[PDB]
Amino acid sequence: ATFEIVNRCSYTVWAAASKGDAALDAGGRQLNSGESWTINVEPGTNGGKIWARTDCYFDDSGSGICKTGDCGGLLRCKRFGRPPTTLAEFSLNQYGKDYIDISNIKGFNVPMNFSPTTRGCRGVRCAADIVGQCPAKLKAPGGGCNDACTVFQTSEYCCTTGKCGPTEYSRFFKRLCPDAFSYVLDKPTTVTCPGSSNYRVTFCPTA
Repeated sequence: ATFEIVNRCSYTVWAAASKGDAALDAGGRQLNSGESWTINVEPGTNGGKIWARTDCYFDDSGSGICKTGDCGGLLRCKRFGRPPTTLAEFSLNQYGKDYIDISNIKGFNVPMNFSPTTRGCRGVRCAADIVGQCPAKLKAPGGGCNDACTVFQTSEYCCTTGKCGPTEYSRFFKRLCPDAFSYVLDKPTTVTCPGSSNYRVTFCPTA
């Protein structure tokens, strides 16, 4: 499957793509404002994610740091990134269909749109100014808006036992972005797409 990753933000981002225990394609790349990077994701990838990283430095070997979304200091991510990270999430070719969503369960850093480029389903978007409106207690000094699990580490926010409800913090994310997951047991906003669809992830879609 092809994923065209497009940075419409006015600032550089370092895109990242991983399924948690391995990179997808090269795993990451710099995207200046306006640039597009198309990756190939293997059919059947389950639990893949794409995100943006901000305020990064990398040396000639590809090792460094990012203020949001850092994946063990690598340009080419092999693992998931450090919150806060807006997440484009996907599982492909699961019994004939693909499944996509956007999630704020690990916080928000950069607005995004995640849409098919082929026929048969809708896209999803979380493009409100979550960082600007973030509750004071969730603001990440390094940048972005943390989720409550990251900040407070309680069973209620982290849904540790598989039982939890919405919270004042989850409702903030859900108010700003109804079409993204706001906590683990949120009413699902996952879209079913034809199996083997192709996609575009756009950072800062309204920019």
